Amino acid sequence: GALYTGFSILVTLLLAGQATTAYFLYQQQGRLDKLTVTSQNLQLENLRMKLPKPPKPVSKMRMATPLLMQ
Amino acid sequence: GALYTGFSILVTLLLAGQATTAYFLYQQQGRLDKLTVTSQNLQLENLRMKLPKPPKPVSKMRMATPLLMQ
Amino acid sequence: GALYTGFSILVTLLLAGQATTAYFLYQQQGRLDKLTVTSQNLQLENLRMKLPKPPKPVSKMRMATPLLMQ
Amino acid sequence: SPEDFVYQFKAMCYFTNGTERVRYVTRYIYNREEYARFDSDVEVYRAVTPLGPPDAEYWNSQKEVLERTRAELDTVCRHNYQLELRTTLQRRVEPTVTISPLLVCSVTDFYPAQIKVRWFRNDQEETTGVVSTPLIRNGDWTFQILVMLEMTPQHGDVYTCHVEHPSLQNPITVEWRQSKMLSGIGGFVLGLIFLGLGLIIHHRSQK
Amino acid sequence: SPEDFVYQFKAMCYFTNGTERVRYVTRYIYNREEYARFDSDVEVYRAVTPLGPPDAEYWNSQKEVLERTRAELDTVCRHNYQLELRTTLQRRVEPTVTISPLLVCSVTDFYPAQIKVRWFRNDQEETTGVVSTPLIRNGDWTFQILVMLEMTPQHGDVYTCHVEHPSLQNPITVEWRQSKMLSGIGGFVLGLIFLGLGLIIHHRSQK
Amino acid sequence: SPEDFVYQFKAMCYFTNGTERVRYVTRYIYNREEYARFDSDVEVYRAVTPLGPPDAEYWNSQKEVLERTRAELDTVCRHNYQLELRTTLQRRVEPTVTISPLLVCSVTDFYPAQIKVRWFRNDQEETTGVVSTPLIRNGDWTFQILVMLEMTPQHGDVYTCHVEHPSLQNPITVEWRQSKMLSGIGGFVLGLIFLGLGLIIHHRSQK
Amino acid sequence: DIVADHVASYGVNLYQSYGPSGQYTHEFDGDEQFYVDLGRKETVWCLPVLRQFRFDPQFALTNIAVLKHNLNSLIKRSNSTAATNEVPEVTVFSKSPVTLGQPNILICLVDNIFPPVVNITWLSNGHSVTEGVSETSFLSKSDHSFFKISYLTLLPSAEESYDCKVEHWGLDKPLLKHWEPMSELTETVVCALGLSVGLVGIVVGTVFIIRGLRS
Amino acid sequence: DIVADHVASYGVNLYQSYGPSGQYTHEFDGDEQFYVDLGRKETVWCLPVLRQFRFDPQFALTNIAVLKHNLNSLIKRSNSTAATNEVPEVTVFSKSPVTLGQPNILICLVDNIFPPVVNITWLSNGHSVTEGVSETSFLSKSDHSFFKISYLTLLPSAEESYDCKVEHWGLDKPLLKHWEPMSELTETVVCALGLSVGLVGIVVGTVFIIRGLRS
Amino acid sequence: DIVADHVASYGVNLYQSYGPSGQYTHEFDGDEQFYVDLGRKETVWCLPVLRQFRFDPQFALTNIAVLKHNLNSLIKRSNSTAATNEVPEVTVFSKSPVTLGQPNILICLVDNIFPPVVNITWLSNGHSVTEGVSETSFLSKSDHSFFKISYLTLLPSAEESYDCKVEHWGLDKPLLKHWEPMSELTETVVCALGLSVGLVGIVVGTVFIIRGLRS
Repeated sequence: GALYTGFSILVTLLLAGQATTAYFLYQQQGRLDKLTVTSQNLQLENLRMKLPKPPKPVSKMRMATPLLMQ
Repeated sequence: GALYTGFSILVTLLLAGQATTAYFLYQQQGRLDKLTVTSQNLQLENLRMKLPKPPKPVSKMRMATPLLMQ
Repeated sequence: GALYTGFSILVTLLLAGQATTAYFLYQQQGRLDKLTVTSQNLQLENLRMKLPKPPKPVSKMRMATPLLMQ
Repeated sequence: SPEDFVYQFKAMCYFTNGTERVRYVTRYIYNREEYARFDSDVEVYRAVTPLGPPDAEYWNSQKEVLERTRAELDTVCRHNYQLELRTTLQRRVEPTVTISPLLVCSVTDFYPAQIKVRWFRNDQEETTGVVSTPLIRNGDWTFQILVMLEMTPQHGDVYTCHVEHPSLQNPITVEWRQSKMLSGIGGFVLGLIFLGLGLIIHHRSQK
Repeated sequence: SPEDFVYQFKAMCYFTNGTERVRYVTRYIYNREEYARFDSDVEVYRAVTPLGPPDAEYWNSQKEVLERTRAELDTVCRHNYQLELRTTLQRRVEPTVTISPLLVCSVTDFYPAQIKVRWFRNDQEETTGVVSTPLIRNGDWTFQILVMLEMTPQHGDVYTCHVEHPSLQNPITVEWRQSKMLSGIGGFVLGLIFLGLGLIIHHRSQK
Repeated sequence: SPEDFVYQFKAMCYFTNGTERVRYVTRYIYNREEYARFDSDVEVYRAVTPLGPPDAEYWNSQKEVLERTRAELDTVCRHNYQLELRTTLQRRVEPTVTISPLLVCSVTDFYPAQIKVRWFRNDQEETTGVVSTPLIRNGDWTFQILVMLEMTPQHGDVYTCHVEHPSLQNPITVEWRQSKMLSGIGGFVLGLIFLGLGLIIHHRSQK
Repeated sequence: DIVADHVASYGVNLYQSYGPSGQYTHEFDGDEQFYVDLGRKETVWCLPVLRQFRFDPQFALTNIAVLKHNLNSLIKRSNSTAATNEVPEVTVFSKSPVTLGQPNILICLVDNIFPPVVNITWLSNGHSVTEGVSETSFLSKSDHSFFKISYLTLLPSAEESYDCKVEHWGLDKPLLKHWEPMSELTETVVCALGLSVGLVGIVVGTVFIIRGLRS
Repeated sequence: DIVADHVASYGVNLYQSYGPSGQYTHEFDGDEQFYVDLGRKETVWCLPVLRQFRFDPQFALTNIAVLKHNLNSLIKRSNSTAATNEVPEVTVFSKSPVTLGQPNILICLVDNIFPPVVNITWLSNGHSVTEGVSETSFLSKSDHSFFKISYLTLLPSAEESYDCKVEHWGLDKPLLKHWEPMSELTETVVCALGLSVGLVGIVVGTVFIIRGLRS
Repeated sequence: DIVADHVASYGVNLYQSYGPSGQYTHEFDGDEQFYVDLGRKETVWCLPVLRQFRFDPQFALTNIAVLKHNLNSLIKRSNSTAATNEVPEVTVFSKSPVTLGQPNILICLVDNIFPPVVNITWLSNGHSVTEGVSETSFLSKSDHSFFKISYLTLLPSAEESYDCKVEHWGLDKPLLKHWEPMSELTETVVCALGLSVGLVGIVVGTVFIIRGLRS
């Protein structure tokens, strides 16, 4: 009876395929976790684009002036 | 014949594993749908960052002036 | 013996289910690849939002003036 | 603690109803002590503290200046209020409501400050215990308010937070309600044994 | 409908070829009625409507002013056109082409307005029926154009939209072409029965 | 190659230690040839090239101007340096370290330029071969530095790049270390055959 | 008429008695290069590559002051002939092909405007929209009329519709121009290939035994 | 006291001898409309819908110059009565409900400030934060005190905590106000439904044979 | 030479007869603090933390007017000695380690520039790039030469390459500096563990029966 021999190969191939689905499913969760961080870091930038900062007192820089060649 | 007994456990464990893959696959689709909305809301902001608005006529605010103490 | 008949249907349904998981898993990878490009194009905009450009020499535009009706 | 002297001046307009009634007060404060003030309902400078008569009579003596300040009720308060109608009084922001565990109903990011918040227990206004945090001014032309109420949990019981705001044409209501896994576990296992038994019965009946 | 009076003035430069030929016309319009105009090919103010002679002779009388306006052909048109070469005439934006179901070929976001669009039916220029929407000026220095053509669907037949633009060194061509599931269903099921039969034949031959 | 004449002027302040010692030099350059200079340690204009005496004596003759430039040591160098303490000298950016295959340790985006980078071979400072690319000034107030070292690969051997910077209270260290699939393949297949054999032995013992 | 390769209008000055209000724009090949906000005395460039140049806003104010004096001298000679109000033509179209989700800009083109007095607003299910709305200046024509464009940066939704409300003296009532933007078959198709590919793999596994059975 | 629907303060002028420093703000219903940076002579509007108006910064400088002269005449008459330093009240709360990951703005409200001299800084695990920090102007009260608000645009993290450091003359030492923001059960729940749904599908497959067995 | 902890150049003034053109920059420890656009009379700060200060642009214009007068007096005394053109040194490197996909900024450093006249452009497969390109001012050296830096905000692609085109009088022809940025093994490795872990689970299931068989 080789019918049970046939079923044996199918189950092993079926479980081998399930390993591939698990590996790629775990692989994609790395992208989503990385994409989530980038998306929310970009949201933070937007939030700061609409908020100014209270200015500090104005102090002028100083310079030097050259002279004239007679 | 305990060979068929062994195959029985493997199939049940195999289908139990497939439930876990389906649950996590459905779980990730929630993130992608949420990430898609955030990505396209951020794209909308960019679009508006490059478009000004036609100004309205200028009307000046009014103020009050204190007095001097003699 | 109909016990083996029952197991036959379960395996076929089990492999049919695995095809659905593979199809949706491949489907989601299209979204992630598309979302990755949009996320990194948005990151590029941010990068350019903080970099000015060295100005060119200033050349004035010219205009025409109407006349008075006496 | 270095010594410090603070002088502040405030020109305050009060708008009762529409432009029907307006009050105009200018306050001269010296270190949290207002000493000289103008009242539109008096139209004459007055003195609040003993540091006032030196400045109250002198400012009121100059008729040209006194008439100038009295006219500010129209050129300052009523001039600016027209612009307030188009931009600031026209500003309206829809509130957002979230419910989290007591049970706090957070209403955030709304303007203006007029709001009414109610708690419901299955179409019954739960007024037994409700503690309301006063209006919170975020500073960015927004407002907050927190309402919490004690709960007696029940199976199938729901709680809804009811809000209303001038910016909303229709009130906003938000509701709140392993157990699912456990419930399905008993049903499926019982169904799993339910079908298995029929195989023997069909086998026995056929045999 | 309140009464309204509109006065507009236009200083228009026309550039034929390069700076080889230039025309300069200044138009005085009173409620969509141009009455006085300057023509560089005449160099003399003229009158278009009966409201012109009062202003045509007076402006032409002042020789100092008349010479000033005649010199604007060089100090306005030719001065500005030099700056136009570096920035505006140098602007070029690559078009984008999409095909959707007739069959519309949308060419969007391109500048300048020179463009040629062709429809192909398997390397045959389908000129039987083609309806072109005129150039659309989006307002943001961009342009659009829509081309549609009727189709007679065929198995394996493809349609390509061919475009060309001054901004492009090489023309851009975009093509357009459950059925896959049904086709695989018949092949696999037939193959499924194809292998199953051989088991009995191998069993019968061995037996 | 059109002829071109370049004149440049530089007012340079040198700050040794804190404000303890300051030098002030103003340099007059004519086509990469400095001819007249001021030195705060001399307080007198000098001549560097033969094009100097015409300008050295004349500038030094005017006592009003000469005193003005000598006072710039305090009104320019010491005035600006106070503002430098709050903003520029206070700027500090934490470095980033990455290791890639020799073996290059890239330290990028840090300020100021003071930094020390070390390579380790299992808690042993590998000083045998180390080639350091000099400090690279990106231009955006940032800096780079690349350190590479030759390797003799070993099983289980690790390499760590050690950095330290004034902006960091604690030094930053970054380490570097199909094989996993092959290792698991042998273990699982051997375990797969390990369990299979016991079935026959249990079958034989029972029989 | 005049035929030329490129047309530039470096003197488009506008003034009217209704406000009183005016406008200053420069046009090259039918597009607006910049405009000078008369009230704020500022030059706003409409093209990024054109910000490198300089135009004095006070230059524009001098020109429009001349038009004001010219208009008063013309009202008397014309015996106060008021402007004949026209009927605007309103067209609404999308800047890019409408794909649900991708950002897009709506374009409402009001044509044949005279006098240059119009209110262009956007409606979303009956409520005014004041977010992402921008307009262009009154752009000139050859018949001495004007056309204006209003933009609405929107995110397309299959459940949301928009209208362009155009108010003008030449319309009896305000004009509204409207704009509006498989699962079962896909499920059946997906299942059809699923069972087919399932049987295809099953056959080969059974075939492998059958071929190996003879040996 | 005065009771009214809306209260506007169009003349809030401040000046003190410590700097010397001053401030100019306009308030409507307790919110700041704009402020005039005295040093830079610029008008910074605090509300986007209010940028369409114009206020001359030089107007503010004239008013504060009067307050300076007024103050010197009052110090003599008051015989140099220095300001009595007060004890600030510091409250820290989140602008929106705290969800880990979503952007949020911290709010530190310093109340009962007098004189208007205070240092509000943010601390993250003992180190100063100088990114995303913004503050409002000294906003007036009815007892002639002030309140100030500092914002900290933060990304909430369960491992990160923040403090609001408020330095004032009325505090003996600097004041700090603190702010701080299932897997096993879920794994057991997921496995419980997994084996249950696994057995449920197994039963029907076995039941289908059993029902078909009789026929 | 002078050795010091920090070096600041608060008077870097430039002028040349070719344009005529000039430049004003302030440098501290070799980095540019700001520059004054002479044509637009504006002070552009190169560091965000330095925008809080004020420098009058008219101050820079006064200094460069002196250099122009000084230069004319020096050309006569030098008997018109033209500048000796030098050979620039061009180096191209990435600001951050090159990871495909992440944003990065290219850096092209042109060194030993004299006179300060150079055209730095970017090429992508032979076509000029005018998007995301920025340059720094001519930064001074100790031998009285200059160096300039051009940035190209790019998204790295394995199929795309870039060049830095540097045109200067001292080069016979324009100089170009170039810059250019496992599946089978992974597939075999993934399959190898797949069948191994598949057999590992199969053995335990068979082992469980075998162990239970004896009892």
